[PDB]
Amino acid sequence: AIRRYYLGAVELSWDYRQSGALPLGPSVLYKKTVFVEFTDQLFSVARPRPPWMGLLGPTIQAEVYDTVVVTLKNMASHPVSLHAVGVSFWKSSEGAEYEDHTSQREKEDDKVLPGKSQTYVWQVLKENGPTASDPPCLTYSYLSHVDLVKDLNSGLIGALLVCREGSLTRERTQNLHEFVLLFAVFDEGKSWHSAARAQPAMHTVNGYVNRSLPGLIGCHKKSVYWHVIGMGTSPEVHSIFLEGHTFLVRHHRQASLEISPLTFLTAQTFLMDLGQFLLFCHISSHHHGGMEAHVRVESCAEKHPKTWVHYIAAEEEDWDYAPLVLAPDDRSYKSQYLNNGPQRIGRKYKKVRFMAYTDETFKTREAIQHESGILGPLLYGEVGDTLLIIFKNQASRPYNIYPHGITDVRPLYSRRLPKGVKHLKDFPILPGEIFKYKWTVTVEDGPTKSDPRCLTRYYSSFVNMERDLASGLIGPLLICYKESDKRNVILFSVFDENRSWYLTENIQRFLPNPAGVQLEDPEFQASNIMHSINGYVFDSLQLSVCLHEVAYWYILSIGAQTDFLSVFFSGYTFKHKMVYEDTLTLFPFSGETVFMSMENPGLWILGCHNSDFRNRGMTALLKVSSCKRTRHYFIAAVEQLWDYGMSESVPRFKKVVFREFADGSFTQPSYRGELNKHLGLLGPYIRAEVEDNIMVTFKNQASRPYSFYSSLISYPDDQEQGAEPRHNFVQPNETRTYFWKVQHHMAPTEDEFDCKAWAYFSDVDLEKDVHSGLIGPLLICRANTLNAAHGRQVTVQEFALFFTIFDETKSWYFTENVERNLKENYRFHAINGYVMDTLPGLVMAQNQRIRWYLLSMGSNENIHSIHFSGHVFSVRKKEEYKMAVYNLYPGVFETVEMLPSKVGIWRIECLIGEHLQAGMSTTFLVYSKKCQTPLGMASGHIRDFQITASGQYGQWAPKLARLHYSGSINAWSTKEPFSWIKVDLLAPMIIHGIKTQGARQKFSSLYISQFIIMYSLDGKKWQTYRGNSTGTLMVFFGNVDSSGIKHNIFNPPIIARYIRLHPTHYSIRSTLRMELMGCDLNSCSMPLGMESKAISDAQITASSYFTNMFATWSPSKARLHLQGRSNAWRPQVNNPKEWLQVDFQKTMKVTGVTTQGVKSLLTSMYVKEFLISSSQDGHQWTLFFQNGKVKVFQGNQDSFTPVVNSLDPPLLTRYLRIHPQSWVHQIALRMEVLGCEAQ
Amino acid sequence: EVQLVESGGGVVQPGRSLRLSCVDSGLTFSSYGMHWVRQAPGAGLEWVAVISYDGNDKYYADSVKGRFAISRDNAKNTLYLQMNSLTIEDTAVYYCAKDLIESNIAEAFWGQGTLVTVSSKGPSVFPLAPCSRSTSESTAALGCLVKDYFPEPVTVSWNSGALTSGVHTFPAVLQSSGLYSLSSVVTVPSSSLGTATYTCNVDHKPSNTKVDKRV
Amino acid sequence: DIQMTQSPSSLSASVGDTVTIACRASRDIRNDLAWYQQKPGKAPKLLIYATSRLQSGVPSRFSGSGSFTDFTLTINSLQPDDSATYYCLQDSDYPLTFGGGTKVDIKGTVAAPSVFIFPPSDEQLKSGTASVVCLLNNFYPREAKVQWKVDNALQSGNSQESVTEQDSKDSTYSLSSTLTLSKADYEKHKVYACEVTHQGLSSPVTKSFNR
Ligand SMILES: *[C@@H]1O[C@H](CO)[C@@H](O[C@@H]2O[C@H](CO)[C@@H](O)[C@H](O)[C@H]2NC(C)=O)[C@H](O)[C@H]1NC(C)=O
Ligand SMILES: *[C@@H]1O[C@H](CO)[C@@H](O[C@@H]2O[C@H](CO)[C@@H](O)[C@H](O)[C@H]2NC(C)=O)[C@H](O)[C@H]1NC(C)=O
Repeated sequence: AIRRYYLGAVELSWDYRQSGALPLGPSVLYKKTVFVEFTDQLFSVARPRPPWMGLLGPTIQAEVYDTVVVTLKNMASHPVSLHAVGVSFWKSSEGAEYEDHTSQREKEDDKVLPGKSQTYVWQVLKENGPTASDPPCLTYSYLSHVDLVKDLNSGLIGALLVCREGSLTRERTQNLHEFVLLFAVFDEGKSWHSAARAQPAMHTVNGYVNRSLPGLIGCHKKSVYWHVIGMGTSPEVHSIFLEGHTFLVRHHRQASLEISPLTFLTAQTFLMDLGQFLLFCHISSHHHGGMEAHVRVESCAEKHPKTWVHYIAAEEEDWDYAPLVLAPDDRSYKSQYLNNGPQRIGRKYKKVRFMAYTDETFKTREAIQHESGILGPLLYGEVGDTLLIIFKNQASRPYNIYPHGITDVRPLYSRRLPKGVKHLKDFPILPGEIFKYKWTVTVEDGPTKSDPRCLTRYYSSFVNMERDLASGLIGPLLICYKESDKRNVILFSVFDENRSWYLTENIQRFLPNPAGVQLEDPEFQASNIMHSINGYVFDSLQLSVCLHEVAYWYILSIGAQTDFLSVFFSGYTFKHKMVYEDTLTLFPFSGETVFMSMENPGLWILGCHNSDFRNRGMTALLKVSSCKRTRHYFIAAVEQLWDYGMSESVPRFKKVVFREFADGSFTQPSYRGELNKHLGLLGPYIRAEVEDNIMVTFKNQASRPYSFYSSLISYPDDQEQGAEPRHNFVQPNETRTYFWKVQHHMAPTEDEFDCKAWAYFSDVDLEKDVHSGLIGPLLICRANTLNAAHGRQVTVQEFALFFTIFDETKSWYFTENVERNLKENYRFHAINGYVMDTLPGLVMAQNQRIRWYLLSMGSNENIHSIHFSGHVFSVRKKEEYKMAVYNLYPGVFETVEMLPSKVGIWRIECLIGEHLQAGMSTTFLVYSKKCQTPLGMASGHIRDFQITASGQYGQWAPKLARLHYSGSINAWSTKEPFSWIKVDLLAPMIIHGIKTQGARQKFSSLYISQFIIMYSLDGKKWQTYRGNSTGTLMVFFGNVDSSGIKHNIFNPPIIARYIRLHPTHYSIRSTLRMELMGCDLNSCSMPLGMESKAISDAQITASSYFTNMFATWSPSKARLHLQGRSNAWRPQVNNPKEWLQVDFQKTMKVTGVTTQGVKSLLTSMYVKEFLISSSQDGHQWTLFFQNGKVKVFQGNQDSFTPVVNSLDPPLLTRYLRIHPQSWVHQIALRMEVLGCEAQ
Repeated sequence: EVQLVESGGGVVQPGRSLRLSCVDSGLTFSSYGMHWVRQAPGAGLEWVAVISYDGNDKYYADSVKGRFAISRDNAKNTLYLQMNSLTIEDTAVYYCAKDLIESNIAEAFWGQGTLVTVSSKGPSVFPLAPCSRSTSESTAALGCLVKDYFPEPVTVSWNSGALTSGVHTFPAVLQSSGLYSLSSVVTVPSSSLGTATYTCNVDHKPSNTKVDKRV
Repeated sequence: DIQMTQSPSSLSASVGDTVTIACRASRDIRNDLAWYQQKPGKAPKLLIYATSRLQSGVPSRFSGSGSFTDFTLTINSLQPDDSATYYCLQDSDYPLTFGGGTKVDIKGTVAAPSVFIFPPSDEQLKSGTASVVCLLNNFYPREAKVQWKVDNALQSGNSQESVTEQDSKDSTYSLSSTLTLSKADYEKHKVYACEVTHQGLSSPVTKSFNR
């Protein structure tokens, strides 16, 4: 099914309200950009634009094994292009070139002359599409990336749909009809027209603002399959949520209301309700974010009660939120706010709260029990049950309650209330009145023949959140049977007292003379709101469990918190979704079933570990209490004073990161390379499986003492006679082994991925020292597949990557950057350590299963959707599945498996502006091993003076060291033991193999016994080949005799255009016989199976040939490097008209063609002038016409040396031929097939 | 490096032939380690020219000596000298040597050899005391007639009333045509000569000499 | 086509001198030629490496140089050890010719030759052979051929020359010449006389004795 689908891009002047650059007031006026498409080929006749279209994403639904073509027409002023996600293409629109400085390979991207189509021709196949067990239809997206500032001012995102067919058989007629949800961000400050500022940044959804956005529909209870996609490329965020229904998949019930600032989710919604649905934002100012929408109605189509009645009450309870005082200790500037001043009120705050109370005495305030306040009541009920809750408000100000998740509520007695209110939203509650709510659970509480053991739901009030959060109204809901008593679940309730009414009474209750605050200062409003964790801090919350009980762990949270929170319990690894992980972030409205086992106690000081909290002196201590030879591992730390650069960025930056070492003394670091590029400016890469401890004797040399934290310290109750804490703070020159035993339960099922990845950090200074650079990852596997001592496994290649923010203020080294011998300098962005598109080293096998460990930590602005461009990665959930949805999350780290069938350079995406503006591209390269060819020196393409060395002597040249050359001078003699010869490759191509031979002088068979290859890229960053494992230093064995030729391959290839070889071990004399063997990343210089003489002779055609009675000199007979009588090719006569046609059956770009002479009769032949043609239909003739005379190259030095007509520039069209003009004695040409089958 | 030791015999006798060889201890040789040469003072290297050059060829300009058949190959150097006809042509200070290739201690070790002469008829000694009139010639040339002594290891004894020193040396006199020249002449007073006759105490039982006294 | 000779063959001069020996080549050759030092009774051993780089540890007396066709061996310390045979030899395959050998001769003291007459022994008569040795005392130079006349006929070439060290006190050499002659000519003349002819003697003297 060929899809003729076209696209266009234009700019409009519209405000999306109907039906010199200064703000104007009501609805203002601006210019907004939108895509417009013409289905027909008239470009002038367009179907009318509906008032509900706006910026709604143009979908492109596709089918497997079907070709799709997309075009675009330029109606703007600047060139743009389209960028794809997860689709294999051929770089025609990638938009990010590299260090070539060559002619127009793909330099048409930012070049769009008026018009042009520039079709892409995508291809979907079995690997490109879903499988049977995969979801019925997945989703993609597309966005331009060639233009940075224009896209940040346009934000014109598109959507894609790719999956199998199914519209041919009997399918439900609910698919397509063009429904999709997107989000956008508006700004035009740096537009082409462009215009102190007074211009804020706002967002728009589906291209409609202020009520002009329809789309909210209700219909029958049909399983509609609609996905929601969204992305953010700008700083700051906004609250967005949905009310209608939760996201339910298959037979596992998930009630997740996952509506995040950024979301790429493939799921469906269930449209059970008939009516209106609402999206709300947590912003007080209604002018900002006014996307309220009314209802548009259309039709999509045409377990027993038992007595569980309990009493629920409400009463106030005053609590001192800081029972412990630590004011005298003024060690870390903490006591600046502890001294009375403009805004010091105190700690006694009174407000009516909600919690259970068994009895109904109500004479005075009695003191309830410790650790059981501030929490809400537990509620247990059944389907269709009756239950009465007594509700009361101490203050005259009305509070109200409204259940969540419960839809079946009918008016009492009468269907319509005669009063002036016809809904349950505003029902007055007298301070002491009695009122109940009729609830009835739906029928999907118990599925067919599978009554669930237990499930997770929870409710609260959803009527007066602008005020409910000021009063702390939360109620737990336990809903299931025996398969509890201890109820001390941690909660986040931040006290918003500015909205609380009792503050206005506190004003005179606490301050007799408020003349010094004026009550109009915003700083008191900002300070008044204090952060609390379940109402108890300063060593006041505890918990304790043990083994062999029928009970599960439960943890809940309510509140969006305006940011992200990171809380967890070190030491105990909870099971979240059958995956074992330590550090889980806190996202609002989430609830799961979990159980944690009590295995090891241990007291270590720690906090809530948030970026901005834990500063108040909160510990939240758990205190669970009770009811073969190993591999030496070392971690070091050193500072490298290395500024990143001066051109395209004295100031100097020293960074200290975790390393790996060999022994206690700082003599040998065991420096490695290739496969262990992971270090960079990151931590070390540790391979460990089981039973081997890490006796890391961490000790710094550096210049100042600091500390190291394993993040998995597993010790028994050591330090007896009192549980004193760990001092840590490793000073230089000390011995302290941090060593712990890996656990067997931290290894997944064999059918699952066998190796799991975690990380470690330093707990003392996350933002002072860890953000200075000391962050280190770790890796733990299971079983034993890394056999032998060093593990030549060649199954999976393993790297990892990390994101963070580096600032100069975080480092300690501000004032001494002078070597101690406007304000743009304040804004630095950390990308793996190095910037300016020059971080290579991610080399990987072309065709093999490869496992990756995504990792990312740090602040808020260091997590975002990142994936390798143009690939397909997925994770197996106990079955074969294929989904490419996995992004960066704090702490949540898992393993992914993928294999790229294609080759070439790719690019790391950047979906955040502040980092794409830094100039980040940590690209990677992949090779093909099949290449075997000398790459410039054995055949003498290189020039003379481009090779230089120390000293030169008459009648001695080392260049003669080419292959199969001997006789007199075949080396260069020098008394000094070692030597160095530098040859440049003129380009950074791939290097695979190295070969050598021995020479003969006098009566000796000279050679080189052993040597090592070393290389670099610019002569200032020297590094050698330290791959293949099997020992840190390996010695390369040389030849054993004069005629010894061998073949060897480097498993990690060498990436360099320069190379210097240092023969340390030499045979008597400084023998110099070097032969470089190489290739390019294309790998398109091999015969296409034509070596087989069994191939058909009718597959090769021509104009004419040697035709006579003895016509056996066929053109295909003249094959390169074949022994035989008269084995050459001669035309019918001495005419230039004869060509050498070949079987094409596809369009190809020429790379190189070789031609040889014939070895018969011993006569030299050579060719001076010739020509090369090109045709597509046998009519036209267009070639590489340059600078007057067509580019001509001269070859055929003798009758025997072959020459390859490597045609770098594109000689297009489906016909390449040659015509020999110059000739000696008689025409006799020998040829060979070259190239590949691709594109 | 590698030491060279000879394994064979050097005494020639017409009627039979033997085999000559030289063997190293470690085969750190190549396929071109073959040459032969001996001593010729103030002359060539055989007597006017070298035995062979050209690496592995027995030929210089004429008279191709292909008769020098080579047994075994590669890491061993050997060639047989025809003792049936060359005879005096095969008498010199032999060396087993080859130009080494590592050149780090000594480029060319050398053999030692020994004094070699042709096998003549039976020798003997028979001196007669020169008359007083002969001594009255104002000189006294006393030389013990040492010529082709058998066995080769022999010691010259001097007894004339005074033990001279430094005249009983071992000079490397060049070989004559089937004879080795050797003579020790020392000036002694006439009075000491007449005390007793000087007798060359060669280790030869059947030798007999009479004493003639003249006054 | 390499044909080289060696010049000179003998020399003697004063002290504190500095001379150079060279060999004429045929055409273009390399600097790597051979130089073995052989004193009278020592195995010829090389002292200069490749004639291009002086070997470490070798004394400063020997210093070789030269390339292409010319070669120069410079001496820096003079000793009477001048008795040493050199050989200009090239390392190559094509037909080459080396030097002739430079064996110097030792000078002595001018003295009147001492007459000596050793009568033939009776063992020569009783054994049927003829071995008459008539050694001359105080003779100079080494080019001194003992003359035997039969019927006023000269006999030249029949006497070999011996080359050895000059005696410190006697200044004589080891001369052992044995005239291989038939018994018929030996017994034809009853009395053989050994006459001494040099510049200081005019007429031979022949006197009889008892056999
Ligand atoms: C009614 O319409 C106009 C647009 O025609 C709204 O103006 C913008 O509304 C967005 C909504 O998020 C704000 O972010 C912008 O700041 C508004 N622009 C200006 C100049 O105020 C207008 O606010 C809408 N009215 C309400 C109450 O939202
Ligand atoms: C041992 O401790 C010292 C300081 O406590 C570390 O620093 C060394 O200090 C000495 C003192 O004179 C210097 O001589 C060394 O040069 C210093 N070392 C370095 C690397 O500069 C020292 O590093 C510690 N030893 C080890 C092995 O860590």
